[PDB]
Amino acid sequence: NAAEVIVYEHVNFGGKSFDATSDQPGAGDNLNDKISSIKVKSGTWRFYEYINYGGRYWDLGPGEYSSVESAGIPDNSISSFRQI
Ligand SMILES: [Ca+2]
Ligand SMILES: [Ca+2]
Repeated sequence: NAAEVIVYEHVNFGGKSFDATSDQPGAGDNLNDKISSIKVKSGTWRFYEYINYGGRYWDLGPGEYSSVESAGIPDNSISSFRQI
């Protein structure tokens, strides 16, 4: 049940995706300023608008977000995220 989150390039879980089980100070593999949908498999994750956990943040618990905006997150703006 280790914390896990999958981020996607396009809404509705499309495009490039990255399965994270550890903290990402750069938002993963080439997904900086591109994340549009997210799937929190387990744990609670915090998403930051700037790399290295900078700027405003949003905390998302287990569940699926076909559009990051449904989570109050601006589209194509996540730059880093970590478990909390
Ligand atoms: Ca996008
Ligand atoms: Ca950003």
